[PDB]
Amino acid sequence: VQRLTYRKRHSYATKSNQTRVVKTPGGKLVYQYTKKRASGPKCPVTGKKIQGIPHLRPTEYKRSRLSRNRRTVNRPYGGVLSGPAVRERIIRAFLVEEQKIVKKVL
Amino acid sequence: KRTKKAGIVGKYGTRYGASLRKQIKKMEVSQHSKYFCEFCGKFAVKRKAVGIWGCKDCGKVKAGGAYTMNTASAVTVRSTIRRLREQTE
Amino acid sequence: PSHKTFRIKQKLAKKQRQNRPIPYWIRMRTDNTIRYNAKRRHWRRTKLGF
Amino acid sequence: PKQIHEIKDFLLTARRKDARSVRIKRTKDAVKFKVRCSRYLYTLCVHDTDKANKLKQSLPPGLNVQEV
Amino acid sequence: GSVSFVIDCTKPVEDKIMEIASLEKFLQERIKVAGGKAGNLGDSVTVTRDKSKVTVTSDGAFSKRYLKYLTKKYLKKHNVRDWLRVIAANKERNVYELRYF
RNA sequence: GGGAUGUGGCGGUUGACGGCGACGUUAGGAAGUCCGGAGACGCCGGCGGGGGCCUCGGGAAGAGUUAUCUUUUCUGCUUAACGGCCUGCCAACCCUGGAAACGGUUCAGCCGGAGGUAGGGUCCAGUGGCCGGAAGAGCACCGGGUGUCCGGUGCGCCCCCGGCGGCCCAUGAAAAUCCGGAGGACCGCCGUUCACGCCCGGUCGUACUCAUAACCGCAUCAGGUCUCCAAGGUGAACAGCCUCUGGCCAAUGGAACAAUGUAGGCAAGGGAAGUCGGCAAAACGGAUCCGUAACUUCGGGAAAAGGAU
RNA sequence: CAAAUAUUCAAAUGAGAACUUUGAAGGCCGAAGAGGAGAAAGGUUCCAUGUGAACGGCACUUGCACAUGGGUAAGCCGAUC
Ligand SMILES: [K+]
Ligand SMILES: [K+]
Ligand SMILES: [K+]
Ligand SMILES: [K+]
Ligand SMILES: [K+]
Ligand SMILES: [K+]
Ligand SMILES: [K+]
Ligand SMILES: [K+]
Ligand SMILES: [Mg+2]
Ligand SMILES: [Mg+2]
Ligand SMILES: [Mg+2]
Ligand SMILES: [Mg+2]
Ligand SMILES: [Mg+2]
Ligand SMILES: [Mg+2]
Ligand SMILES: [Mg+2]
Ligand SMILES: [Mg+2]
Ligand SMILES: [Mg+2]
Ligand SMILES: [Mg+2]
Ligand SMILES: [Mg+2]
Ligand SMILES: [Mg+2]
Ligand SMILES: [Mg+2]
Ligand SMILES: [Mg+2]
Ligand SMILES: [Mg+2]
Ligand SMILES: [Mg+2]
Ligand SMILES: [Mg+2]
Ligand SMILES: [Mg+2]
Ligand SMILES: [Mg+2]
Ligand SMILES: [Mg+2]
Ligand SMILES: [Mg+2]
Ligand SMILES: [Mg+2]
Ligand SMILES: [Mg+2]
Ligand SMILES: [Mg+2]
Ligand SMILES: [Mg+2]
Ligand SMILES: [Mg+2]
Ligand SMILES: [Mg+2]
Ligand SMILES: [Mg+2]
Ligand SMILES: [Mg+2]
Repeated sequence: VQRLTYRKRHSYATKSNQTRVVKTPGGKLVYQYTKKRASGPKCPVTGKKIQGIPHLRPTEYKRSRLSRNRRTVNRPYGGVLSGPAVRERIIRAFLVEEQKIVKKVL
Repeated sequence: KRTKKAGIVGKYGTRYGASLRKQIKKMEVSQHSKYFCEFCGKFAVKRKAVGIWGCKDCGKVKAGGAYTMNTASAVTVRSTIRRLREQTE
Repeated sequence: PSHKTFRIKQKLAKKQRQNRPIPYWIRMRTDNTIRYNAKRRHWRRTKLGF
Repeated sequence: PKQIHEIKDFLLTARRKDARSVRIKRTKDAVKFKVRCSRYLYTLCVHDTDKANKLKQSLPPGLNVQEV
Repeated sequence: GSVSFVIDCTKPVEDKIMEIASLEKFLQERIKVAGGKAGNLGDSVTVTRDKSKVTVTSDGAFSKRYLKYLTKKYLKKHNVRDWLRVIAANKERNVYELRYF
């Protein structure tokens, strides 16, 4: 049924040697080597996924290889913190600062 | 149903002796129980590793006992530390 | 193997050149005692341990 | 390879200095105009017979034209 | 609509190998239509003759590969399968013809 | 990837707009300093998705069978990286609103005033769709020509992904590399991570075998030596048995069937009397239904035993 | 010279054919293979042409033997980091 062979000299089924089967215009089946599944950016305070950015290998995010809109989010702490984390920090920053003034007066 | 006395310990079959299975039963139950989260008010605290107790929903992680969230001496120590702190003043 | 160090390939090339028959005209020289190569090696026998 | 949609954008691309040749491929449906540039091959699909002819006549005189 | 398939036997009769009348008769006796009985000769499928080509026509659905199967069977029945072969005509895709090897 | 250089665009409320918002748009300042993420991770069990394969049907092309039957049997009917647009799973997130007569919901879970159900959206990934590549290729036919099409199905097999659950006195690498961010010293005809355009890309390996003959076992030695792919039937099944693709008939040959061997069978009647000893062999065996003792650490024993099909 | 089921017919070539080549037939491996490709290890065994002897534990016109020639191409596969 058209059994397949590896196309390079890697002979072991490691995570870096994962293949897929494709049909060619020549009417046959060949192996194509895929890229390992990668996590995207993560939030450090919630642990949740960072919205708006694709899940790529680290070197596929390189500036010469990826557009700027794909790399960033337009908000303070854009690709670093999620929206809920940024809201909490703004509120905490302001409310604790007000408490410092109240401590000074009292 | 399914068992008259073994419970969670029936996974061990006939092995290790009846007294040892009865010994391990309380810790097997307690370490797989769900505990109340004082921070959020839900019964969502689960053991992540020996001594580590994490709430599912609010995400708080707490250092506790090996097979139970709060050990008996932990409560006693907290009361002794609290009384010493107040009487220190 | 297919994967070779350069230094191994260079040595293998020299051993390839060295296992040839002696030229016929060598036996015709004035005071000649050489009969055969006395140093031919076949790959299936007598491995060269590299 | 990239596709061009409107005719005028193909006109400016064929007028680029780095454009080398234009290939005209005839299908049973439409007529494909392919201009070989430095980095990309640009293809424009003309579904109209006369618009293909008007495009053929209006090409830059300096560019090579090939029939496929 | 009206699907028409025609077997072109022009060459085989000019060389007097077979007879299209036997071909036509073989077709009227051995055609099953709408999953019925063989050679029922219903109201849909009809077989008409010419000097060289036999025409099959119906108002329903008829498969052209069925006609090829019946023609090859007829050639074996009258011992011409070795000398003749059925080939789709290059000009038309509703037309077969008999050709020498 | 690196290096030079324009042309065009873009910004100056010096350092762009839009969106309530999640976030979107090819561009759209910046030094020392500092912060985050990716890389980056175990085992086991369900469930879902995608690709390939297998499989059922229709159409057309060619071939096989054809005393009889067979709208039949067989073969093939293809579409790469890369770019644009669409789609947008399962999770995650946003806005409105405010829930008991509680509801939503999975195979299992589980979720909700710390905001459910519902309504409307954002993002995420794809080995998804269409177009370009690209029919001009490849393949199959007919002698340049024709065609390269339409559906169905699934506890199927292999690979990958997603998302849950379980387990640990076990919690299952690091670094290079890349991206983002906080701050704003400094700076205006100068900034530009944008498009298009120009140049360049060193050294070494690459044949072949990978094994009942290319490696080790003194050998062309029934041994030993790490992997990937993997079809049809029977069947629970990568069991055994048969078949397709591919590969092979290499194991000195010929004549004859003595004893004794070696390997494999059967044997009336008896049934362990044989032998240290039931050694060896024979008997049993799958599935469905019924039924199942003592003893027990209460979990087992148990496929007990015993019957029927 | 007995494990791994197995050969047969016609023709060709040749001094010479049970063993070479072609065609036909009968069989086996049965896809966790006797199929298709790699890592170690080997190092030319790879391909062509030719054939004195030796060797291929019978034989050979034949070769993993022997002789003469030919053959391994990278910015993207690896090493290299
Ligand atoms: K973005
Ligand atoms: K690792
Ligand atoms: K690629
Ligand atoms: K090579
Ligand atoms: K061997
Ligand atoms: K005998
Ligand atoms: K006995
Ligand atoms: K290189
Ligand atoms: Mg050796
Ligand atoms: Mg030595
Ligand atoms: Mg388990
Ligand atoms: Mg909704
Ligand atoms: Mg296309
Ligand atoms: Mg073609
Ligand atoms: Mg597999
Ligand atoms: Mg800033
Ligand atoms: Mg496998
Ligand atoms: Mg079955
Ligand atoms: Mg089997
Ligand atoms: Mg032998
Ligand atoms: Mg003999
Ligand atoms: Mg007896
Ligand atoms: Mg008896
Ligand atoms: Mg006795
Ligand atoms: Mg006795
Ligand atoms: Mg005795
Ligand atoms: Mg026995
Ligand atoms: Mg018993
Ligand atoms: Mg012997
Ligand atoms: Mg033989
Ligand atoms: Mg067998
Ligand atoms: Mg067999
Ligand atoms: Mg090979
Ligand atoms: Mg050879
Ligand atoms: Mg000999
Ligand atoms: Mg040699
Ligand atoms: Mg590389």
